Amino acid sequence: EQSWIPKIFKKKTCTTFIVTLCQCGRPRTAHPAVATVWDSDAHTTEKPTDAYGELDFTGAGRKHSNFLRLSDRTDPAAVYSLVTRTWGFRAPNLVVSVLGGSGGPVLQTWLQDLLRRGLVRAAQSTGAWIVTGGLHTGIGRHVGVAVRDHQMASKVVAMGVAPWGVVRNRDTLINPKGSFPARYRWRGDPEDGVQFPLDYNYSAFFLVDDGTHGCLGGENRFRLRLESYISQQKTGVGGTGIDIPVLLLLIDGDEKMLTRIENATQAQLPCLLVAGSGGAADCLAETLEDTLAPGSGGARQGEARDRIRRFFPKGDLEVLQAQVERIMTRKELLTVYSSEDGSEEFETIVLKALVKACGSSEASAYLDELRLAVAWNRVDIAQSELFRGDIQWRSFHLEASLMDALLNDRPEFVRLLISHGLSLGHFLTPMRLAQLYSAAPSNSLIRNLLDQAPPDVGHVLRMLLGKMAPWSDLLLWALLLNRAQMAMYFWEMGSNAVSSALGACLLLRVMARLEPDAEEAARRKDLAFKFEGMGVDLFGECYRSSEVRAARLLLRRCPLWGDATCLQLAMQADARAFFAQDGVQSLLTQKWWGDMASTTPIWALVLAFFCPPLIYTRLITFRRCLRRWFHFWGAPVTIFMGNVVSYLLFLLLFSRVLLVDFQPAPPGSLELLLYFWAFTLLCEELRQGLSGSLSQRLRLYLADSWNQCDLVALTCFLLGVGCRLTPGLYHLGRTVLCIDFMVFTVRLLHIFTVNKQLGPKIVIVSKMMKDVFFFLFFLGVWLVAYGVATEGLLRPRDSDFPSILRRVFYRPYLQIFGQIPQEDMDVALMEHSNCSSEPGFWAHPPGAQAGTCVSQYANWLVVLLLVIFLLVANILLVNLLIAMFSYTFGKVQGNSDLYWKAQRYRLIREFHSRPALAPPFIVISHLRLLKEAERKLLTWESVHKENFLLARARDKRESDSERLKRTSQKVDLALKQLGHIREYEQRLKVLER
Ligand SMILES: [Ca+2]
Ligand SMILES: [Ca+2]
Repeated sequence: EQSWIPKIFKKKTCTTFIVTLCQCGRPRTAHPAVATVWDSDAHTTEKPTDAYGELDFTGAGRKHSNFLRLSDRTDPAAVYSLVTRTWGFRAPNLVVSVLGGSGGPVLQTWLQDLLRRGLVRAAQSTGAWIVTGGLHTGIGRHVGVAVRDHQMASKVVAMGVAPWGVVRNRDTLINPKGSFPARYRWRGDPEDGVQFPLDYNYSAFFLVDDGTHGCLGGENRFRLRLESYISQQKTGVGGTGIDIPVLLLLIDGDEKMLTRIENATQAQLPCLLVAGSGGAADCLAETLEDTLAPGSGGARQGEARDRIRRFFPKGDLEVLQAQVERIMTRKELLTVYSSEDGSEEFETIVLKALVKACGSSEASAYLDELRLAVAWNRVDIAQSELFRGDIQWRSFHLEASLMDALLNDRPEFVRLLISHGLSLGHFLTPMRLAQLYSAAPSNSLIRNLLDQAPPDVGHVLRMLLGKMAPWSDLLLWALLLNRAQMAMYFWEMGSNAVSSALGACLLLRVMARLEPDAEEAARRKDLAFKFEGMGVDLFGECYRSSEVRAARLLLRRCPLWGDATCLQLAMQADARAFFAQDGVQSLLTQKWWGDMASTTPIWALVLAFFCPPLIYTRLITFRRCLRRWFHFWGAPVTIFMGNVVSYLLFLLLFSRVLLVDFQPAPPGSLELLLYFWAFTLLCEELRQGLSGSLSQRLRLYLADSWNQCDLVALTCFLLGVGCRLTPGLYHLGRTVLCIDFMVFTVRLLHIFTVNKQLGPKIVIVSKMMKDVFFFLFFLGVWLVAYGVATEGLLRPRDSDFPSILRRVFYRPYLQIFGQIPQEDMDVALMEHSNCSSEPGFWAHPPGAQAGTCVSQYANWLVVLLLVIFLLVANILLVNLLIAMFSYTFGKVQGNSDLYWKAQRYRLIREFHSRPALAPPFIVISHLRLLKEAERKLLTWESVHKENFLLARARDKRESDSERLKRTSQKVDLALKQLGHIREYEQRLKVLER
């Protein structure tokens, strides 16, 4: 699989001998028989490489480390092609060449923290490369341990170049046919100062061969050539890609490092220097700090720095000064990274260095910098540098960046790119949308839905909602992928803003209910709440602007979201806060009163209902006569009042029949009328269920508690009729009909839900069930204990299971409500008599169900138990229940009010489609049963949304915190200008004298 590797690469040997010890490092005794000044290329022999393979470090590791030995005189193009194609390494978006000596086995804690936190994280984020020394020493060791720490805390392709000869255990790497299995003794016990082990954190190794036993600086030429070639290469895909930025990071160093950085600046490579690193690196930082310092008093400052910031050797020599001057001749390329007391953030510094290194008006040269800015989450640097207006951009130049920002969840970046005159409509294509949807994160819920379902999002939406403009598509994609800021921005640019917000809330809630992550669902619910709040604010502003237009058209309309009104969307989403606002409540009241004025008094309505001619007077404010009659009798409130009156009459008839007319004889006229009335009620309930996708509407109808109560009442009535008509089940029928009448009477509580001050009371009463159950359980346990103890102590002689159960449960239960049979428990209140032959003394209670006679061995204990039971039950439990009720009532007032306001719409919709006749007469009604304006309204809504967003932005900018930020920036700019003025004044004073 590596046949061409020995052919396209070469290895260098010592060949000639140039002295007992050569400059080549190989002794004359072990020297080729072919044996002034040694020459790297003239005194060497080229041979095929015999050290390539994949290293597998013993112990922990990835079992994959491509190692290659190549001669110094090799074109970097072949090496780069080998890495990109044969080894499968992806084209890097960035190459960072960390350089320096870093004398000392350990480095500063702040420096190591900066390395690990900035460089490795940035490389992981952008998929960069880190090219360092391929040895376990100094900066190579530091970057290796930083990469290891980052890896174990989560990959990063951190390569390494090392000279051939300074590598320990080079004997095990030789296999001409391939070293794919390779064991390396990196943990070797012997230690030496000339050969170093290879780090186990590097993905690849390039062993530069120069025909020496091992030295330093022999890989510098190949390193620089590789960096320069990579700097002039595209990110794969041939010429369709963009250039690969290359940056050099220098930490400490020596004269060799100074020559390296000078050559790199000559080769037009951006460089980055860290302040505080040490010698040979802080010298450049101090020189940049001086900047255009005057020669007078600064000419000797160079020698001063060379003597204080560098070692005494070569400090007096001016060759170092010449190198410094050559470096400063091209100071534009390189920059200095201020420590800033451990900033641990240098992505902005890298972006600034890269943007200042190019210096070209063409936008093609800044594509790599824009991609790096998009990969990171900093937008101020990109806007200030790339989008300063000097660079002329284009839609096709920004399309790839927009795609990358969308895929990588960069909301500020997509906002900025769209803001810069980008045609979104022409940008979006079906293939791009398919890519966006395929960019789902791993095995997410949306990914599962896509797999179950060419995006084919219509099927997913139909299966989620029920199935009963690029901005909309982008909003749907963001909601499906759960991107909060993306969804917010897309909604801000939408057309049907209120409907979009309500549908977004519905979709987020229904997907959170379906999401098994148990943590992403919380974020979905939070985003749904945010969208609901935005919709509430927007609709409130629209209603305050024009009540009629908003209330009429904006809600009662069918958009393209689901072909359902906004009220229906809110009801499905259970957006209680949407119904809580005053505009929605006013619209609901207007619909509830129909064609009648919402200010019509209740007594006037009752008088009109009981006096039909009264509707043709000034009492009620709204052919003409028939129209008025149908308007009055079709209003939902009148339907509700008629239904209430009919239900009261039905209950009265039921009570009359059950109490008087219910006889074992065949049913009379009134009983038949009651049967017909119940049949009509059943027909009405069936109509409600069937017309409330048969299964979906049926289960929606069954979801209401009142509908369940009606169904169970009708079932009980049917069972009662069946038992009554049975020849031998009259009593059972009567009993079950009594229970059914109780259920029908309990059904009457639905009336109070209409009243504004009573519905929340009903909701709170419904919520009191937890406290009720707790009290019931505690009371049941205490009753069981006390009853069993008292029954055991008394020892009544009845000993009958029904009587035992009575004396254990029923009597102590009645003792709670003041029914205390003292004469049945206290022996002192009952006469003594002989009843049983059992030993002891017995007394005869006067009660009928208290037993024939009870024991009187320890009756003071019975009295004490009675006292304790009375205390506990009648005081402690009752007061605890009262306290719990008070606490619950105080706690859930607002939630109950919101729930009532939400269900008010459901009630109004239920009574909007009910037949206009009463249930007794509903049989005949059942038998009879069986553009420019839209665009103007949307423009008005969009204008109001824009005004709301502008007002919110103005409020945010006018806040105290933002004002403090702005004044701090102003003070900083003033200080900078004052420093410039001080320098100018000093220069002018120097020149004048
Ligand atoms: Ca560039
Ligand atoms: Ca019903």
